[PDB]
Amino acid sequence: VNIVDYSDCFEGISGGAIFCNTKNKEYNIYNKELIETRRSPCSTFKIVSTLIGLEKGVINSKESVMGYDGTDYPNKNWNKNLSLEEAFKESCVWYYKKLINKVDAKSVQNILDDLKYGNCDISEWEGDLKNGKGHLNGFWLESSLQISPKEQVQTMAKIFEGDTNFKKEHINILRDIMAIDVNDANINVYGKTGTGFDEKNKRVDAWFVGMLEREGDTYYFAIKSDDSNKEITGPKVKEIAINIIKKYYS
Ligand SMILES: *C(=O)N1C[C@H](NOS(=O)(=O)O)CC[C@H]1C(N)=O
Repeated sequence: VNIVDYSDCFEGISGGAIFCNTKNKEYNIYNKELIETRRSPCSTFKIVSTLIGLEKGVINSKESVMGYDGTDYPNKNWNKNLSLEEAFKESCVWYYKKLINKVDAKSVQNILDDLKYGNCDISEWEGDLKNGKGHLNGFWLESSLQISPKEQVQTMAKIFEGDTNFKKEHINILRDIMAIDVNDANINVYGKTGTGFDEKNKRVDAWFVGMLEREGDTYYFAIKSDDSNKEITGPKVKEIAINIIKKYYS
């Protein structure tokens, strides 16, 4: 366990980072207090909800659809019968809400318990209805479910090292749709962003969670901001993460 200083990559934004290589148990931690603090996963939960949907047969492949009903949305790309791969990349809320509402709560509870997914608290299934967004809400979006960045990395590692009961076929689908292009062919990066605002504490929850493969070694990582500036989003934290990866993990 090495405590490290990634502050220059954060360019003044409050946050922390954790990178873990489970082969040689090398844990690299920037801002330990934050890395151990549980927060809503927001859209990073789509990593797990994709696997839940595949395991339960709600979806079956990166092509699978959820029966778009014509509802109007401001994001152009939500207004179509999009595939799993597209819904993941566009973070399409209606697709993932419809997916998860086909699964019984006991099944979700037991999968989260098996994964040790933070507090595993799905008590507020409907989500944070006081924000007015109605059915665009759920337990994983600034609501009952909370997970720390360290726990995110532990979950990512358990999934992608083959240590869960999820089918290998399904984990490979998730790998495919999480892959990102960082304009460096010598590292394979995979991940997912998330963005929320913590009304109680007046701070963002901005995430980039995933893994890095670099010639033999694999690092599971979570980058998290808790800045008070509402301009700090998941995509901004992904930029910070990529800067860290290129500086220290190339
Ligand atoms: C998930 O965090 N969300 C869904 C969507 N994607 O956000 S992301 O670009 O950070 O991945 C919009 C924000 C958020 C939400 N409001 O539900």
